[PDB]
Amino acid sequence: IRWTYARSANIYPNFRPTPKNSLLGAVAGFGPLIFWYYVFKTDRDRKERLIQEGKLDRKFNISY
Amino acid sequence: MNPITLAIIYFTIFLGPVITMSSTNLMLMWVGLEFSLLAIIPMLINKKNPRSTEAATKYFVTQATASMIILLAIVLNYKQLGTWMFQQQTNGLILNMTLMALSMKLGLAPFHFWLPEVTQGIPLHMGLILLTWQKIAPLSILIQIYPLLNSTIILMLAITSIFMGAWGGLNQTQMRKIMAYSSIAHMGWMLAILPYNPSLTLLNLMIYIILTAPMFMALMLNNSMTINSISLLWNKTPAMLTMISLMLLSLGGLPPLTGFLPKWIIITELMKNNCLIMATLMAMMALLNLFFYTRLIYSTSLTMFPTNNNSKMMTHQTKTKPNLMFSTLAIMSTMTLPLAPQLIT
Amino acid sequence: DGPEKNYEKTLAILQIESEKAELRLKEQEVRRLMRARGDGPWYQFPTPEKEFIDHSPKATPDN
Amino acid sequence: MPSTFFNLTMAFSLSLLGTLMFRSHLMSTLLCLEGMVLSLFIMTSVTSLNSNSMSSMPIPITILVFAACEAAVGLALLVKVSNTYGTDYVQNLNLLQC
Amino acid sequence: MMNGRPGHEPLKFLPDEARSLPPPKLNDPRLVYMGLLGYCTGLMDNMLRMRPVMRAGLHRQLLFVTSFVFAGYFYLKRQNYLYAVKDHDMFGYIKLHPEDFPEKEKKTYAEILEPFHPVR
Amino acid sequence: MLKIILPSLMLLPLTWLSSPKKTWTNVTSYSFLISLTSLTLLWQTDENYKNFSNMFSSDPLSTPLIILTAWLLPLMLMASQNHLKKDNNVLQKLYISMLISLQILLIMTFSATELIMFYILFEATLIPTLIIITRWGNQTERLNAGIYFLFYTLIGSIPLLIALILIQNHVGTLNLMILSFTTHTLDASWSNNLLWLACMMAFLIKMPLYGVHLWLPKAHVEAPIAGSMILAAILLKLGSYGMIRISIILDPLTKYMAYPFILLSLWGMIMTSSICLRQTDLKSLIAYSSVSHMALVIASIMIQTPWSFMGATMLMIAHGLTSSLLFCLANSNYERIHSRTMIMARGLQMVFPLMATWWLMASLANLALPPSINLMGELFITMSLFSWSNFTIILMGINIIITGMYSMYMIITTQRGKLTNHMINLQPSHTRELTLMALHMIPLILLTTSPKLITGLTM
Amino acid sequence: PFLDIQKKLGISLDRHFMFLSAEQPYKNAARCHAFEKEWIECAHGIGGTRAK
Amino acid sequence: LDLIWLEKTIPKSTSTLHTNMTTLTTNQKGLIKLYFMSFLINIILIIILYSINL
Amino acid sequence: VKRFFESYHEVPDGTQCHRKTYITTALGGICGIIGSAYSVSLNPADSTLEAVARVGRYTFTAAAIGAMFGLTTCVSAQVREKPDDPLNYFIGGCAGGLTLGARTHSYGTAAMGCVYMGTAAALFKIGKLEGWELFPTPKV
Ligand SMILES: CCCCCCCCCCCCCCCCCC(=O)OC[C@H](COP(=O)([O-])OCC[N+](C)(C)C)OC(=O)CCCCCCCCCCCCCCCCC
Ligand SMILES: CCCCCCCCCCCCCCCCCC(=O)OC[C@H](COP(=O)(O)OCCN)OC(=O)CCCCCCCCCCCCCCCCC
Repeated sequence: IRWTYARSANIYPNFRPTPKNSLLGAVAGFGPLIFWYYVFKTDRDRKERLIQEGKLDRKFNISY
Repeated sequence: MNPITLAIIYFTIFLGPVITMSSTNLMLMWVGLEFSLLAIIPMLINKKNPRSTEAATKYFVTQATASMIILLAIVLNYKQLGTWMFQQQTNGLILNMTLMALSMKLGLAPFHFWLPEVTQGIPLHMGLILLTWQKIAPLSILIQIYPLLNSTIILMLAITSIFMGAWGGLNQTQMRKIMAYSSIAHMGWMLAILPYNPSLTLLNLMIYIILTAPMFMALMLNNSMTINSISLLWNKTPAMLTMISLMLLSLGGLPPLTGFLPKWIIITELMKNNCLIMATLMAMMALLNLFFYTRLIYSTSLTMFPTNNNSKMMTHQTKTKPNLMFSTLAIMSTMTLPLAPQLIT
Repeated sequence: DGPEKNYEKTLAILQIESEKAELRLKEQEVRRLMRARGDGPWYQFPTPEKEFIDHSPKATPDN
Repeated sequence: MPSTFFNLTMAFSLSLLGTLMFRSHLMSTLLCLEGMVLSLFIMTSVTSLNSNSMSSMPIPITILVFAACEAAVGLALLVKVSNTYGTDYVQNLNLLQC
Repeated sequence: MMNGRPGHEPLKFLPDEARSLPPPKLNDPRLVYMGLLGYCTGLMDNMLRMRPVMRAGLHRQLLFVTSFVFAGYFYLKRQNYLYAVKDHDMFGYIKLHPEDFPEKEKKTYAEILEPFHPVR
Repeated sequence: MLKIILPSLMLLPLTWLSSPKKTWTNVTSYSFLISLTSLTLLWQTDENYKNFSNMFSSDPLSTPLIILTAWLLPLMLMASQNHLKKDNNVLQKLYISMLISLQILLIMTFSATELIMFYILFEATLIPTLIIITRWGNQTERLNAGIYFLFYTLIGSIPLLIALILIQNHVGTLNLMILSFTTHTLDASWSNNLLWLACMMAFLIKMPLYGVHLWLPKAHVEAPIAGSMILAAILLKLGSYGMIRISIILDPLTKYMAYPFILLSLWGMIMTSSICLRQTDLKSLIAYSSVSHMALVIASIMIQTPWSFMGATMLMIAHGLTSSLLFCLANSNYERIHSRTMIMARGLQMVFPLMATWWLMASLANLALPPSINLMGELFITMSLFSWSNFTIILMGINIIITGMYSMYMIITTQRGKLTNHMINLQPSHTRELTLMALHMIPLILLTTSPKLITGLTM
Repeated sequence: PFLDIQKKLGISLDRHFMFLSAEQPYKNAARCHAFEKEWIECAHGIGGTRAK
Repeated sequence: LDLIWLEKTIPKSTSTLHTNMTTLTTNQKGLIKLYFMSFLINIILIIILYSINL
Repeated sequence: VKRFFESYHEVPDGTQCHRKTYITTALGGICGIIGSAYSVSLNPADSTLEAVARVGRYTFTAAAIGAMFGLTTCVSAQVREKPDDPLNYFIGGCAGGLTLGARTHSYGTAAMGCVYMGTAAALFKIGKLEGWELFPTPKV
């Protein structure tokens, strides 16, 4: 019971914001988001430029 | 009080707002406000305690200052136009004098600092008749001059009224003060919809009155002035918990309760007149109002606070206190949303 | 019953809803125009009553 | 008449400023209230006499009667304050904040 | 907003012109709901006065239902008159001001060029 | 739709007039008949939508949700009948009344043809969930869970109300079919972006999106079993139905305004699956699994492919059934042991072999075992997301791997292993709870057998 | 007024001295009687907006 | 991400904001002298706002 | 002063940067004077000296908020060469929030002020660009 309480209902009572966990929470909550945003944005703009320029070929792609 | 002075004081309390609404002369509306204030003062002072003395004194000085500002504006309009009505070309300064004085009379922020002050210290029937009956006459005066007033000052007063009402009702515990800040927020909604559609102002006033009256009556059932005092209601009268929950949710504006209808139709008309920003801000402050209502619901109904040993005596005794008028108003203030086209005009 | 009943019921529903939408838009336009320049039944703000003016000859002839 | 009415309005404004700006005496606050009452009487009477409005001549008597009943009720409340707390200092009436 | 219309006789619940309107059919969902609210009011009153909820005060419950149906019927008649006169004033103003409400020559889906936004 | 709404309405006087020794039997039987009556909406022999009246309408998307709600209510009553046995008759009838009110309002919400009525029933079904969770929850933070749930939902829903009233003022009727036919493009302005965000955020809170999902795990942990079932099986899908309805009038700026929510959904399903791995609570594990699956539904709805919509709808139905089944099994163990700790009861395969079979079947449905509708929807969401961007397969693969890990970890640590021999209070099985798992699992197999019923609007 | 009880009952409790060109004691006209009369017969019947 | 930073960011921060602001707005001393000085300030501000709006 | 407030918008963003900073500092100073008057009215100090001290402190804090708001918004718009975009106003509002947090001596207030004031400034810029009405005259 003490282990479950410490793991669940005590973390926010015993949390105090420091510079270290502020930086850690910022990077862990945003860096993956920014990274995957850039990956998907560059891929989708590449696909969009290819498909309006006409070089990308969808030979049998009708189940999009 | 003997029945002679009871009848005379109650008749003058009734007569004030009736004179104010019936009269076409600004002077006779002013004397109707005078009857209302003078007649209701002895009923506040009736219990004869220092808190009643403080409440009566603060209420008197506030209404005295507001009535003199009303009289100043009436006299200035009579000097400018030669008539006794703000017709079409009365001065905007005069109209703003009327608006500030009537906002002082109503008790909305930033003129709201006396309404919890007065509502605390007086008995619950006094808070009921104040917060319900004493606002019809100033709202009647404001409705009569609706196309001339200044929407900027009205919207600013309404915004700050609901903001401080929500924050106060968030803060304290005392039930009368809770009702006072609820009144301040609802009057903010009323005043905001006033310059565009006074019919919705009257609809909000009627919904607010039929929601505010029965829960005062439920407070008068056991004279519960405290969150804890209404929290041990389940041992005293458990048949009231469901209606208390429904009335508090309707005051919060949760659908499908009919108390959602005034806020909804007010937002509809306000967006018809394109004040999106005000509509959204007012809606968030109404959410805070719903927060302290929901906290009250948690205290009284959804949990079960510990009780005393003498509640056994209170359950042994019988009571015939709740009249037939409670249930009618509670049902008409809880289950009336599908009649919304009939309620609106 | 069949597909024609649902088809024509949907047509009736669509006609009713479209007429209601047009009526609401026209109501907003009428209310806007009437409040802007009140000349119809609505937004007729009050005026001092004509019937309470003395027309009898008075003490001063310069009236 | 314009200068007279302007200084009457300024007298009302000064009495209103005094009424809003409390000192220690609720009695002085009430006296400022009747300063406003008197300014209203004078303005209404001067306006009626200037416009020759004998139909509106009842209005000063009306405001005198109603504001005098107001003053009587306020005096009764001040009497209750003084009887409750010995003195009539307005700072004693602050136990309803909580 | 409609209080200043011509022919407005003051404080009239139901003017004679309203008698040209169809009355409610007396078994319609609004009045049925009003009767249901009256019955629920009587039941809740029985609970609050700590009586049997359905087995006590049958005359009281009948009085609640009857009064609710009566008031609902007459208020519904007034509201129907109000909506009817609102629509009549609206159509009259539209007819009287035809330059402000022009019929738009609404054109088919053969000359208008809706932009195409692919989803890919 | 009236022939389903009206007898569900008449269930409440049946509840309050039935004998205290017959009320559970009567309400359960008549609610099963309600579900059987609600099965008539699948008579869809033509492409035209079933518009029953000017107020209620049926749809290939609305129909599975209505049938799921009408089927779920008797199972809610079955699940709730045990923990209310030491309660007063008026309290039991009040609980049944709340469940029936939930059922009625959810049918009316899914069958609403008009979004203002949809919002009215949205808050209407918000209310008795609050009442159920806060009154019949067990421990002391049920009030906190109710506050978080209600205010997340209401702060989401208020700008939805403002956006709906603006849409009505701009167009004229806000009827769904009128909007779908005479929709117009949006000029990609900042006001239109704010309008889009306002009418999207309510459902995004409800589903929930990652980062605003915090109300869901506490609500499911502190809720009663019927509350957990109704939340995880209907209300998230109610949000999902919300976006599918509202998204048709938001072309074309959803193409670029869809970007942050897809990313939040993918990284959130990975994060919540990781939390399911390192979670110490079984109800919290099921709740975070629900968050991950609803994140998949979010990503599909935002990428707006027809295969995404079809996979989303099938995942809605599949996840509702399997999450309700998982909550039912967890609640059976909870009434056995009076604890929600994941590791306290370990060797339950020994003493509950049939319930271990139900556990295995539920987790196999959870980790998307083919040919079930779970993997059917998940695979079509994968196809549509890969068509949207080929790099989504990395996040999908991580999510599927962690999904298999947390499902098999739950089975291994709850059923497999040595029996905790100190748990002497392990009653063998209730026919009620075994029937509850069977009524959860059989419609999953039937929908696996015929997946055309839940393919949604597009196909 | 907000309530038209005076107009419904046909009585005139306070409507007969609203303005300067109303009834006066012993037929003594107030100042600007002609001007205010012409303003009122101008403004009558057209409403406040058209009157302004 | 759950038990520290999202909970610190959205819900507890809104609750702390509203608790601080309700303490600030309900720090009232119950003195009608201060209340009427506040009312005088309101009158001055509304007069100024009318003067600058016209 | 209404002419001052409408002379804020006579020139686009990124031009007359000193003038924009001065106007926004004046607006913040007026708001600070109003708030300080309310504070010393509702919550009187123990003596006039620290009453005037808190008036000056509140006025300087709000004036610093306005000054950093105007300077940051103008600098961002000028160096990014796009005036009619709400991101510049969001960075300016965040700078005002960090100014509030630096005066309050708390990074929590700094972050809350950043988010809230940036959002408020962004919607203010959006409303100014796209004709939102804060105080609409009754039309219907
Ligand atoms: C759960 C999330 C809650 C917060 C996010 C909600 C959505 C955010 C984006 C939308 C803006 C805010 C809601 C506006 C609702 C109406 C939208 C609309 O109609 O837009 C078009 C309208 C514009 O109307 P328009 O489109 O007619 O514009 C005029 C266009 N011409 C001139 C061409 C005709 O947008 C607005 O008016 C938006 C003004 C909003 C001002 C107030 C915002 C206050 C803060 C809101 C959130 C508060 C709760 C959260 C607090 C923090 C909690 C952690
Ligand atoms: C990634 C997406 C990002 C974008 C979306 C972000 C928004 C997500 C949705 C919003 C979530 C809000 C959550 C609100 C509930 C959590 C707060 C709470 O529960 O506070 C509890 C606390 C009172 O607790 P108490 O009962 O006193 O003690 C605990 C036990 N005894 O309460 C208090 O102390 C005060 C609580 C006040 C009421 C809180 C709920 C209403 C908030 C209204 C906000 C209005 C915003 C606009 C305001 C004007 C402009 C600034």
